[PDB]
Amino acid sequence: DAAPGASKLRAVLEKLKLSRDDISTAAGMVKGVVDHLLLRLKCDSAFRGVGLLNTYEHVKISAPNEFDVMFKLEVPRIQLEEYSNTRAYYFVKFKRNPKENPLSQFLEGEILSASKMLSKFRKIIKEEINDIKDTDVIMKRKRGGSPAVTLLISEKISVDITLALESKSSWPASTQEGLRIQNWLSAKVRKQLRLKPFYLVPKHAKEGNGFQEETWRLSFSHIEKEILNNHGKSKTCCENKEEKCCRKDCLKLMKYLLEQLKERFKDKKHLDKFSSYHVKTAFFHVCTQNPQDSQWDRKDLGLCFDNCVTYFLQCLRTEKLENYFIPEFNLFSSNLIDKRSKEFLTKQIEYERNNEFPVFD
Amino acid sequence: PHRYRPGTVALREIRRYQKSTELLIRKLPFQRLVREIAQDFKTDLRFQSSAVMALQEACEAYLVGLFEDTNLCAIHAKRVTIMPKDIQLARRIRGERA
Amino acid sequence: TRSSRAGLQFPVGRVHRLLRKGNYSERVGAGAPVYLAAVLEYLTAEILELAGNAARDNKKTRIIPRHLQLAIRNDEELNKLLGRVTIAQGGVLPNIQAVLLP
Amino acid sequence: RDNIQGITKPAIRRLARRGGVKRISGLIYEETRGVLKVFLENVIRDAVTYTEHAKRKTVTAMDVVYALKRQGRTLYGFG
Amino acid sequence: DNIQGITKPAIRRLARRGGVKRISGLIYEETRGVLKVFLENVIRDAVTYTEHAKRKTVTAMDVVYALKRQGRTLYGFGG
Amino acid sequence: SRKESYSIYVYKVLKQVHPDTGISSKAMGIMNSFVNDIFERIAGEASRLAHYNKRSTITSREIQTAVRLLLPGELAKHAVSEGTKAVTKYTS
Repeated sequence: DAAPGASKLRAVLEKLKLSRDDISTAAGMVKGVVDHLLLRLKCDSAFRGVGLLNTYEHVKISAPNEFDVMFKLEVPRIQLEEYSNTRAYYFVKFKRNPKENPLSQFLEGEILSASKMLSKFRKIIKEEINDIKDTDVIMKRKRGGSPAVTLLISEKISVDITLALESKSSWPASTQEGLRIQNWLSAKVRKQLRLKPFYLVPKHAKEGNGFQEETWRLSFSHIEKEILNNHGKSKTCCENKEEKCCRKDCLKLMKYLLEQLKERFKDKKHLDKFSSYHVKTAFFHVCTQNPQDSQWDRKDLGLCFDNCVTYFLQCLRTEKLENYFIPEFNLFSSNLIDKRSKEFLTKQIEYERNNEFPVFD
Repeated sequence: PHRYRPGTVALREIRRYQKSTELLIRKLPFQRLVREIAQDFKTDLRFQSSAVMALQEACEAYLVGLFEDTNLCAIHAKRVTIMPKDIQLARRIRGERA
Repeated sequence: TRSSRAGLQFPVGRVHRLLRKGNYSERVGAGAPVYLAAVLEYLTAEILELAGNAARDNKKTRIIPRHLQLAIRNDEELNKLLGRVTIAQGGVLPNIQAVLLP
Repeated sequence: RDNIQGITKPAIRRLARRGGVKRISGLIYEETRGVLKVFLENVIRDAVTYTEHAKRKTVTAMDVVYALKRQGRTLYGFG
Repeated sequence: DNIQGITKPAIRRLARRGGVKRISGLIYEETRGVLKVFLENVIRDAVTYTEHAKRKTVTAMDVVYALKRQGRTLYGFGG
Repeated sequence: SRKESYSIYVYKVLKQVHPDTGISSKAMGIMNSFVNDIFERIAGEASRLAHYNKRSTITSREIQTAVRLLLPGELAKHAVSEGTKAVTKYTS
């Protein structure tokens, strides 16, 4: 066997810089649209606590012209009801609130209605983006059983806005044994990231017959961004010129490779299954498998990229990708992802692996 | 001379002492006062030190609540400066002077 | 135990002993210390919940009486409950009047 | 005598700044000193009553706590 | 309604018993609000006493115990 | 001798709510005196209430009405709901 060439992987990184050269106009367009929309949310009295969580989140690094802009909303303390032992889908019940914040006034019964929230959220967006002058922002289809709220800013700038609840409470009990950055960063950094707030995004339970259920799954984007800014066991990783690692490098390599496979083999009905969040969680488990900055060195660029490919293929074959935050939650379940889809992705990544990756040029 | 305006250092002291929680009254003169009044009542009473600490907690929290009500009285009278008539008003409403 | 039998955390047996010792009445019903330990458990849970949330808001992982003071005095209904009560080592709320500001 | 004078002017000023007070009159200090003396006279009267009831010679924290209990000014942290 | 049944000159008679020489025109609505809050509290606790006795007739003594636990003790009706 | 405190029970409720959060000894004294205060208030008002109906047996209904009288509104409603749930679980 042989590792992929580190010069070739740095050439792919240079091609990734060439992919992300187009920030400076799309960032201005989305900043103008976010500015106008945030200065029209303040006109509404029933949503006076909404906000922009500050995470520019390139989930799609192979094409940075599409944005997924997340909004935060400061909520009261929430009693959480787990749905159907699914270990990730929870019900939002505002436990007790004497101030009577208007989200509770919008609520139905005791469970916060996610469909009602996303419906009136779409209603306010459709109503307010019409008012935008000299910036053609139109309401794209909400289909696909996802957060959606697709907004196109006038030339291929597809912004998928998803408002997210942010509870500053304590973490749920299923998130206890997770965040295994103890031997990777420290137990103290683990406990300090545990002190940071968690997030709530909707998805109805898509298990066969479950339709428009009011479930709420946890998001972990900000902790993952903060550990991407501090990723070495040594705290000056990719900061001084003796500790240039390949964690950011191999992670961008894996995510670009997955998104180029999803762009090429994009025939309908198979793509919806895979995301680079899965690759990022598998990469965090590779960081658990490879904890040392000596085991992420620049001479180990091809070796760590190979280890990431083989561990993602391990998660595809053994059908087990635990969340790095929830140990009791496999992201590669057989009902969210089809088994022929798992075989196809395993076959394509093995196909690209065993022929020295001819996609890299 | 880098002299502030007469309200700015007052505002940072308000931020500091609402941020702080420690005892503002010095412990030993408070202990002398407590021992003085108790010696006036019953001679040669030894004191638990935690009892003196509890007395100081009660006195400081009582005076802080009194100063909140005094500040509300002084702001209420279209003023900004407290006066002892504000304190007499606040205790008369609480029912200590009447 | 009766705490395990009621699924509660507070010791129902100790509450039953204290109701017998405290001379509140001669006879003490069986569901009374169960109900009382439940009410104590709910109050302690909500107050420690607010205190730990304030401690996370001040990034402290150890609960000190400052956070208890802030938690009780920031809930207006708990403030209505404990308006007379002084917490020791508590301080007060951060509360600046709007006429003072420039 | 003069131990009541131990309550200093900047201590009362620190209490006022914790109380949110912007400006302080010059006569505030003796008024506050007298009010604190009255409050202490009440609490120490109750505490001496509890102590002489206990047939003891040492004032303890629990006696002060029950004194503040019957005052209504309920304190935690010492029982 | 009955909050208007608390009339302007009845509030003025109550203030003249209290000794108020001059009354603004906005005092009355605020007095209606304060009176409504106070009766909400007292009738809340009194009806709670009445429900405890498994009865539907609010006695005087239940109102006395409600006012007692609020701290506004009234003599001369039961206890 | 022995002391009668609620310290380990407060700690168990803490691990139920905030599982990896510390609490000082002074804050534990606060909560011990608080639990003694709330127990004293509720047991006293149940004693007064049973005396009002001349009943020599404090029941769970007595404690329920004592919570409804003493504790303010929505928190009392939640607490009565929790206590009723726990008593019904104890009966089974």
